[PDB]
Amino acid sequence: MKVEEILEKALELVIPDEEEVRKGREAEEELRRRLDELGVEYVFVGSYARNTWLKGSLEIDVFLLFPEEFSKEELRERGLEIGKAVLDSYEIRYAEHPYVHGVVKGVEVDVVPCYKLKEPKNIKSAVDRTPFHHKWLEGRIKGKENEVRLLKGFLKANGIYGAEYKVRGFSGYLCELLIVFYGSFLETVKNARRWTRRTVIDVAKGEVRKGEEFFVVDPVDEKRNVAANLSLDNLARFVHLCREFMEAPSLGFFKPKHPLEIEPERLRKIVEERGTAVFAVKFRKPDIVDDNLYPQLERASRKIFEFLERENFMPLRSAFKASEEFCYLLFECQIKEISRVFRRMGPQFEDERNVKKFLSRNRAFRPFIENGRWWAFEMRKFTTPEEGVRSYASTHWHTLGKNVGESIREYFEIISGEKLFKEPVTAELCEMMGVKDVCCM
Amino acid sequence: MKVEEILEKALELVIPDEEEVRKGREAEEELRRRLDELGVEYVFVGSYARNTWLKGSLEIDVFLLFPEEFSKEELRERGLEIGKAVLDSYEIRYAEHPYVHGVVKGVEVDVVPCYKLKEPKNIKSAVDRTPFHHKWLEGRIKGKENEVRLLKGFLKANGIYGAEYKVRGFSGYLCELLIVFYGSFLETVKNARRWTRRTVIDVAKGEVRKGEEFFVVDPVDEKRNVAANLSLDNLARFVHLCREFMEAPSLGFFKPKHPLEIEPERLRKIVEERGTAVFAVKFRKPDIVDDNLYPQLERASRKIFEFLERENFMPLRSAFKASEEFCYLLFECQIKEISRVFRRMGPQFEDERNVKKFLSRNRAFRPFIENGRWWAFEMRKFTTPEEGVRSYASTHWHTLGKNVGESIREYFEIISGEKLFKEPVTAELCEMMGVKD
RNA sequence: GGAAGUAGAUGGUUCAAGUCCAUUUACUUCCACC
RNA sequence: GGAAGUAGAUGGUUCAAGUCCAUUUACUUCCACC
Ligand SMILES: Nc1ccn([C@@H]2O[C@H](COP(=O)(O)OP(=O)(O)OP(=O)(O)O)[C@@H](O)[C@H]2O)c(=O)n1
Ligand SMILES: Nc1ccn([C@@H]2O[C@H](COP(=O)(O)OP(=O)(O)OP(=O)(O)O)[C@@H](O)[C@H]2O)c(=O)n1
Ligand SMILES: [Ca+2]
Repeated sequence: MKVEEILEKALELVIPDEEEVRKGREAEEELRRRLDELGVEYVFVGSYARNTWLKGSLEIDVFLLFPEEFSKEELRERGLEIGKAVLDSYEIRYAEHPYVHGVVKGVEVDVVPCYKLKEPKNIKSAVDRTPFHHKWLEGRIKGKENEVRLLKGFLKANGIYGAEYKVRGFSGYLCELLIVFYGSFLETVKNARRWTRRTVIDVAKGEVRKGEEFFVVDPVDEKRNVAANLSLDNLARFVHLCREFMEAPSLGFFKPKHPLEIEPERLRKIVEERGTAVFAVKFRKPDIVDDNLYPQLERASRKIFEFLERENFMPLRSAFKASEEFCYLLFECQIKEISRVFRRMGPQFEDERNVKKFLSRNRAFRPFIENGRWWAFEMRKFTTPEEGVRSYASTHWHTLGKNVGESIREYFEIISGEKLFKEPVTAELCEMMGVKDVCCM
Repeated sequence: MKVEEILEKALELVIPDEEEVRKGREAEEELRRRLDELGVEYVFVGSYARNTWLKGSLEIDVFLLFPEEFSKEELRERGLEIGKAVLDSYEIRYAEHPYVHGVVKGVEVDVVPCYKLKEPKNIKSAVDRTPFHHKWLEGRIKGKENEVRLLKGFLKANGIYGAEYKVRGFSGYLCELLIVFYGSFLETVKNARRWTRRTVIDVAKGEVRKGEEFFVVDPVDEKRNVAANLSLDNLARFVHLCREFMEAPSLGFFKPKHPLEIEPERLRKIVEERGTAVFAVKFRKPDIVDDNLYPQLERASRKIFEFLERENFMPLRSAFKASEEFCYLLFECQIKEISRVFRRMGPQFEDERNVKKFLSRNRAFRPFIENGRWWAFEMRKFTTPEEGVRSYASTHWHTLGKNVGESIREYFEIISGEKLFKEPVTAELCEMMGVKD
């Protein structure tokens, strides 16, 4: 099991075969023919145009180049026009920057409008750097595509490929820069082993330095962090995987792992072994794009976790899942049930003015003195984390994300017990509690 | 009803009737006759020697003055022999300083050996300051020394009289000094409201300055605090009580409240409504004096209390009770049961060597990363506060006071729920939980 | 949409809030959907 | 007996202990038992 023999096998998992390549060549040809004939300035960009796309992930990126004088309104009207004009069938769905997603001869295509700039300074739209990224990489990546494909494959198999909010990992463009920076997959992995949260990679300068955060300097624009949306945790996982890969190299690192169907009965056993409170907030999925929905689920998850922690339910971890129709916020707490009384701190016996109004209150028990200050016994209006959340989410829905919070206003319920183990959340449940052997292929 | 109308009606319960005084005089004489028969220099000090004892607190303090020639060990043997051959029956039991306690013609007596000195500063034993104390008070407390007996009665009714550990309150002498410093109990009550914990009262200089701590400076030794054993919380209680009295006066402030007997059934009801975990540590009371016991019971109570908090059972309060044959450490926690799993913080991801060690320990569940560490799920040995204290007391008996600890070491049990309300701890549980009716 | 920051405001909880729970106006950034 | 203080010496827990849990030696000051 030699390292180089491992990577040679890995190639068969990440290099697309002849039939896929040809399928994309045939599509490419058709697209060009349609876009000429339309007049229209365009440019193929991204992994297709650089032959760095992953086996089974063929998708062509076309960028339409407009006069910078155009309004943003004019950009979308025209982008959508041409995109629609050029794709066999199509779909329009985006967060901020408009574009058309479609198919040309059975292959995924994205037609994206942008601005024909010269110098990626000042930037009129979010995506204006992409043509420049391509000019830059074009001649610096020839002969190193398979190398980029290994890294991509390695990341994806470990669930940290892509910088969208659903994954918060490594973009494809980031993979290319790393390969340009280190020369090979093997060199990257070897080096990544010693990246820190303060690591700055400046590709254009061929330099590694200490900064305020992890920062991969864009060759085309130095104020840009190519790794802006890679989370601290995903960086950590990557660094750790590299360490593990070099200790014990294996083809396992390039094969995806799938959730495994775990029976409700065994889940009941694990939860009662841990003796925790496990429950979810269930509600209708708001009909919005992933990049709007996921940060909103992140916020909702966080605020309720914070509520649980200030309310002394000792939350362990937290998870979320989105189905076609429902979303789920998963929670685990050390405390299944708290007492009803608690102590509220009072004023120091010194100043009477405050002590007077502190004792003026009607309570059931009778304040006392401890360490030179008054304290009182007060009652909770809930004693289980479920009851707690039910109070929280009914009362604070507006702080849980624009659309997520709105959906919770109109309907939510709290599921625990067997009722929760038959929901499609077992993968997230297992992940959350760190159940061993979960997890396969 | 009004200002000084109440003080009249109280003086009935503080000043002793003539026939209690008459029993005590016929006991005083008999004592002089026995001591002089033996020769022996003797000074009378304390409350009886100043006419400041409560109606029922009849005790006589006698001090034996030994020449300094006799050493610390010679002192006590002769002081004991004298005390034994001067009291009808006698009891010897003390914490550090030797004395005989006994009865003459049916009257409580204390015989305490000490030294005769010129100059108070630079003590030999411990009580040497006391004759000096008295000779500073003989001509200063003269007159309406009933302003003391009201102050005493006040503090006694409210559970904060004596300055011994069981109480941690106001010394008898501390009372007589304040009456000299302010002029009268009422005037003392007026001022005590303004007292902080920074208050320093200098009877000698008439100086109400603000030092680092509550310090009643002794007229006989300025290095020494007369209030040195009154606790912070006990001070708080008085300062408040005075405020409560000043505004709305009542004779109730001089009557001791009946200790309040609540039935087991009502207590269980209170506790179940409270939703807490209430349990006690019961063990055999070690055969020691109060002043060695109570601080140990406190220890003890505190160390287990801290165990409970660092163990996330969120304790509310604690208390303790001493009986004939048993002691009880009383606890109430907000958490009746905790989960088996908990999180353990590991290292930051960069620190590759310590990550290896951390990840190499066998656990039931896969560790995880969160904000750049490395955390692990671990399993607890216990899930209930009672379960928890059973362990801590078993392993940490030695940190729980010399004797209390030794006693816990050989045996204790944990009493909770139904079994507990049958033990003599209900008054303590009521005070603890602030039960009110 | 989400996140950071700067300058105001409002409700609630509390003996007690610039600070805890929320709401809101103006502005400067940044990220994703490529 | 308990508490405060100064100089050390350990053992345990932990990825890691001058920081958490305990133990010990010497010098010191305090408190109650009056
Ligand atoms: N977060 C992102 C997303 C995209 N891009 C730019 O957009 C191009 C196209 O991105 P995308 O289609 O999302 O993926 P690819 O880079 O083409 O690679 P792959 O499809 O294999 O993920 C990239 O090359 C890059 O220049 C970027 O800079 N940062
Ligand atoms: N903590 C104390 C208590 C007592 N004493 C000295 O011991 C004398 C007698 O105190 P004690 O007999 O213990 O109580 P009484 O002063 O007699 O008060 P009472 O009779 O109400 O109990 C006091 O006058 C005082 O000089 C002292 O200095 N330190
Ligand atoms: Ca693409």
